[PDB]
Amino acid sequence: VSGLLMVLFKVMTDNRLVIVGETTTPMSNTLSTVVNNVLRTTYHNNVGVN
Amino acid sequence: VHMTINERAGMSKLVADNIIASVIKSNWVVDILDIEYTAEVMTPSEGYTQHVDAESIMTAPKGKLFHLQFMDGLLRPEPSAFDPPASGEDMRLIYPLQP
Amino acid sequence: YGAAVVNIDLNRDFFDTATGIDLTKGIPLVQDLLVPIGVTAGAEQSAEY
Amino acid sequence: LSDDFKQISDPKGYLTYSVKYEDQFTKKDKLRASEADDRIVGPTVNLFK
Amino acid sequence: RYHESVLEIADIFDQADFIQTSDAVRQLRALMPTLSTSQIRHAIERIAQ
Repeated sequence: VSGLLMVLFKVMTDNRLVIVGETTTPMSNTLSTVVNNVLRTTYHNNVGVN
Repeated sequence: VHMTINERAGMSKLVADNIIASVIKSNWVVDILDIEYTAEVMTPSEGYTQHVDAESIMTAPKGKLFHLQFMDGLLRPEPSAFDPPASGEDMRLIYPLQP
Repeated sequence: YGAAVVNIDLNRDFFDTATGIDLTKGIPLVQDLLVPIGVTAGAEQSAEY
Repeated sequence: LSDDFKQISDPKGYLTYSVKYEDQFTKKDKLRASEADDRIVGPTVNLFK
Repeated sequence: RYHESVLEIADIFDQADFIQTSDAVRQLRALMPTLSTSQIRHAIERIAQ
């Protein structure tokens, strides 16, 4: 219960404000078409998993 | 099988080696449209200065310019009448799709 | 006599290295013109043409 | 007038994937495609290897 | 059942004074990757350099 509370508090006080990070803009010809269909010009260098 | 490969991008090394094996054994014809390339046209005396293994053709990144070389064998003088017969056979894998 | 092949390439002397152009492979090429942003462009990129 | 926000660049989620591999079937060695597509597809490919 | 094709502006207009180019520019643009605006700026700075 204490853990759910600290999660809730840590979310209630998540005063983060995203600024644009390092971001690639790959030349389109280098990307396999399946990736090109997904990508929209730029993307963060720190693409996460998905 | 006239297999057309529009894009090699996700293709596994296993599958690529296997497709090449099918080209050699089942006599597949595998057109590969992904590749962009330049073509120096060699003359028989200058030989083939550069080389391209099938592995590299199946695994080179898209958007890189491949530099293939193609011999014009037209200026190859006839063999001496007394040269020993060739028991073997010269072969070839890479061809252009276009002039 | 004995000329294997005659070609009609672009004049490398005119489109010099001063223009950033290479012509060793038959096509014109120019580096760092059309490039990815945030990463180094790969070598021998087709976009160079 | 206020220090209301902590500015940050590459935000981390509350959730995240976790994955236990079967060591017998996993090649610990990294997978990779072309540099272009490994830049994107990459970490996803390695997580769900 | 159609046939897509480029059609030069000169074939439509009769006034030559306002027609500077041809099909060839469109064909060249068809050769180009789609460019993000920063890539366009990069190209312009390159040519300038």
